[PDB]
Amino acid sequence: MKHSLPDLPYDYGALEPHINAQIMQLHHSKHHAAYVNNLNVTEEKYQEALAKGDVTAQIALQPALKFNGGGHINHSIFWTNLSPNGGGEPKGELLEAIKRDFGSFDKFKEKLTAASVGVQGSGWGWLGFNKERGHLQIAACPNQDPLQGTTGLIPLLGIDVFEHAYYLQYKNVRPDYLKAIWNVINWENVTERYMACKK
Amino acid sequence: MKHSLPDLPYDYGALEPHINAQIMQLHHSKHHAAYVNNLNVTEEKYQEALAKGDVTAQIALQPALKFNGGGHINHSIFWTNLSPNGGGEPKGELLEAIKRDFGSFDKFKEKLTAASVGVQGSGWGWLGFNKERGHLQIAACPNQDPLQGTTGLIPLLGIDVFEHAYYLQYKNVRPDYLKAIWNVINWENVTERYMACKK
Amino acid sequence: MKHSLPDLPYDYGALEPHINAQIMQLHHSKHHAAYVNNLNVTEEKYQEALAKGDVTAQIALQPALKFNGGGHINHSIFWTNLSPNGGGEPKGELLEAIKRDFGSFDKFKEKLTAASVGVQGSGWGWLGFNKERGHLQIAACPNQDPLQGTTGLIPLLGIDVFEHAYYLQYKNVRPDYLKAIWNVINWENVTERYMACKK
Amino acid sequence: MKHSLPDLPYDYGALEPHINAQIMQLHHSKHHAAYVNNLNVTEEKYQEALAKGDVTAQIALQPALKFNGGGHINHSIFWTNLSPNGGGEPKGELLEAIKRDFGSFDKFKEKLTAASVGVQGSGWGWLGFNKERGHLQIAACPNQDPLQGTTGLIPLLGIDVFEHAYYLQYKNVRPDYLKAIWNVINWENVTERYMACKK
Ligand SMILES: [K+]
Ligand SMILES: [K+]
Ligand SMILES: [Mn+2]
Ligand SMILES: [Mn+2]
Ligand SMILES: [Mn+2]
Ligand SMILES: [Mn+2]
Repeated sequence: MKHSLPDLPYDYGALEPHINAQIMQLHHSKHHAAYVNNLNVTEEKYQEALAKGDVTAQIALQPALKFNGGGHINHSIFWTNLSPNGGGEPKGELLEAIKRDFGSFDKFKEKLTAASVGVQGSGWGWLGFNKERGHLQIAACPNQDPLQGTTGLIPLLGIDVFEHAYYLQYKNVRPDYLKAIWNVINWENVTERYMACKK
Repeated sequence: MKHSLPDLPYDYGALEPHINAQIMQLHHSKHHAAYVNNLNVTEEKYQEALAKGDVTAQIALQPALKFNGGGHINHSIFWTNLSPNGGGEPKGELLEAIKRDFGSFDKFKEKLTAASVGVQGSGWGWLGFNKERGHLQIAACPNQDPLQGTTGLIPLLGIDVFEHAYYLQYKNVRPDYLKAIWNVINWENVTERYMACKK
Repeated sequence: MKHSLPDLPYDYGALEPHINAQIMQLHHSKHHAAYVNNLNVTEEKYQEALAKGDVTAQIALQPALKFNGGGHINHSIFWTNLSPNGGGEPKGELLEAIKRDFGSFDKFKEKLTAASVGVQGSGWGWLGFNKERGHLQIAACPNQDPLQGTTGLIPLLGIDVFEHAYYLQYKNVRPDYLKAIWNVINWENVTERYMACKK
Repeated sequence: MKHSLPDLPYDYGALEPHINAQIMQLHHSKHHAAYVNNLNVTEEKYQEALAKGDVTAQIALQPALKFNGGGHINHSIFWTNLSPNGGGEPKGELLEAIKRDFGSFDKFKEKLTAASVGVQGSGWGWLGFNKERGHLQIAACPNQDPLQGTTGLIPLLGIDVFEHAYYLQYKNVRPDYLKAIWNVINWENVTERYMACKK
């Protein structure tokens, strides 16, 4: 069973002017394509090392597995977290959870923006669900370290703050990118992920 | 005593076509300027925390100090490591050390390229001098972690592989950037740093 | 400011049989004494580095500062978290918060035990207060990384799971140490720290 | 492949008085046994995750795999690095390499001691062989991070500085443990590992 690059759910220019078409095409067709391919190569090497009991080889593969596997995990969620139909505020139970856990939607936006801008180097800001506590939680992750695999939190909304996610359009001004991306957040998808967490 | 942003030793377009003028101007006047300012802010906070014996505050400042202080250290070296008069091969004792420690100049280039391309996320590749062993050594550093402060090796030549160092021109293809940068390496400066290591 | 080794709030054997006297004496008079001594030396080197603008030296000193400074922070709290008059359950608002945030006192004990037993290598388990969220939160920290300095959470109760905290008595069986330590938790002190977090 | 706890090449008391029998028995029959048991369980979970394409599970298993897998790697080498017939100095080409790369045997001992005493928290000191450079190299590793899997260096001689390696006998005084262990270094084994590195 081989991982595959999911198609983007919209056209490359569908998020303009907030994220331009050149970024979207590079981010999906170059960056994510590389994560998927490198992940499949690493998984095959890991299976061979596992069959031989070569623990040294398994451990040597860990950085590539986490970076490319995390890349596949994170970007697969990210594309569904964005939409030309996005923006605005969520509704229903997700909005009530946001108000309850963060005070208000705007306070939530400030907290997730702060986590995202606060990443030094490459990384991600996340809104997650803490299954044990039964409430929302914000965390930042370094590089491609994925949220569920490294924290146990269920990913609801992720913000990529690798420079390749914004640099062509916003250059060094990452806060301008964070300002723009709220306009294309697919709250329908974040709600779907949130409702799946509760039963 | 306040750290200051050093002027670039050449014009913004002096490294074209290998690194374009837009990158050089952003890299120096935006990125490095921010490292210097954030470093001075962090040092002042650290002095206040030290005077109060607030160890919690000192430790909370460590990520900003290492990232921005390392940024200042690394980029101050980087600008002198590049030159419109660069390229080619070093001469004299540095060239002999390279041949002795790495086999050949081309083998050295392969090793430093591999360390630089191998950085997952943001970071730097370095040629350093090991004072204890009295020979050259290649290392990679994550994010802005500076070479001497984190490994003890004396920096001779650094390659910035943060995406902001290349993305506008080379997009995702970091190996194309590594290929181009050999044309502007200031071997006169790397030789100066190397000869200072020996006495 | 010259940090000092705090006097223990009880004699070394006051926590027997749950933590034996030899451990308490070594832990305070050798391990914590070393954190304090190393912290003072490192702080003096940082004052010198700041006066010279030596950023390389500041960064090279960071691991010693975090390990010994964190050691001083963590153990100063730890001694006050324990008492010969301790054990049992908290009362009042802290007990209500524990039931609310973790389900029950017994479930809280399972969660903090699991976090503490789960540390691979040296580290700490913590019950903290999240000031932003206004509720309790459990976290683990590697090595001596202090809770507030690295996470912002306010420490309420810490469990040292460095091997020196238990090995002489419990050897490799860290779970037996975790079970025993509940008998000497100073819930009066933890309640004080919790009430200080609220207006 | 089901990993197994290797038999010790000697009885638990064979390294006395330098490492006492209680430590050796605990270290092998409890600590290393646990690495093996935890490694086999984790490998089975990784086989299941690979079959399902569960990348989140693969990444969540990485800390346990590196800690217990590294533990298995490191301790399997460690037992062979020690002997009741050990101590003294190596001879032949290994001794020549030590004098060449470190100045003298005594200077090498100082460097490996300093690296081992310098580990903050749990970890290992190593003498390794750098295959690319064709010479000896000293490195420290955090926790159970194995030398070859994380650095590419081939392990020749390892010094465990987890507290369980020395605490029962030497308490906090890790330098006394480092001085004593030179009396039981199996230089015959280290020489074998060194000669295997060369054509
Ligand atoms: K009691
Ligand atoms: K002997
Ligand atoms: Mn990305
Ligand atoms: Mn840069
Ligand atoms: Mn301790
Ligand atoms: Mn061990």
